[PDB]
Amino acid sequence: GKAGISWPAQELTSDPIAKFFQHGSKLSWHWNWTKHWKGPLVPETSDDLEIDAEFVPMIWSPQSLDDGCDLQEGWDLLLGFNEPDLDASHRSPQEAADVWIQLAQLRTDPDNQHLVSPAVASNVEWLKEFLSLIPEETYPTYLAVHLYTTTFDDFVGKMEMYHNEFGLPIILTEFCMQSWDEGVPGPGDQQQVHDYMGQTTKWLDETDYIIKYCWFGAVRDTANLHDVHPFNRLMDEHGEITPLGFQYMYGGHE
Ligand SMILES: [K+]
Repeated sequence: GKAGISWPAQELTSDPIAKFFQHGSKLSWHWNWTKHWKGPLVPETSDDLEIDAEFVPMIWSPQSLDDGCDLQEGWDLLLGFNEPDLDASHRSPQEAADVWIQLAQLRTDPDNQHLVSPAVASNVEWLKEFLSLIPEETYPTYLAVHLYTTTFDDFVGKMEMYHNEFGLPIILTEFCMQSWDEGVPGPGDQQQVHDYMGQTTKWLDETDYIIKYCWFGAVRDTANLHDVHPFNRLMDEHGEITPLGFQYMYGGHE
């Protein structure tokens, strides 16, 4: 399946997400905005924790390349900088393109490793300029996308814009039922979020240029929602899977 889990490294331990990949789960991957899920970057994770799923590391910002920590061994995909367009660690497209040359060196085994673009918060021009400035031999295979909207029609139009603008297959690393437009109201009730997840996951499973996707909302601490509506939660304050989490983990849609 295409469906993954995001987990904030602010939680300090990867243990709580093991239960998303238990008997019957349809979820196939996970990421955490950083290099590894067991190690100094998630330092409280139990030594013996096993997560039977693909981990996708991220180079969060230019500084992460110099942090002296290692990428999760055996990675297949590497994600570029998180929301470098936001004032995320803010860079110009040229500052990002220069650091990209150093990041792209991590692809030492190019038959079994592929690079994914930086994901912008919103600035499509930022990403167009970035991709035009990097050397062609470093061009990412996949586009990373963050899409926060509240209606299925708007979701599909924006996904189609990213596909049409950039012409790469897509890894949707962050989505849920939330608009950062302030004239756009957040979900009215919990049911609307179940409905949104059903519609979006069916469309994403049926669209061949969607390689992977990842709902935003597996967290324990409310702080780690970053003002996302708590109706988007896949996990509660105690580390237990919510009804929305159950829907997601068992395939999102019939
Ligand atoms: K690999």
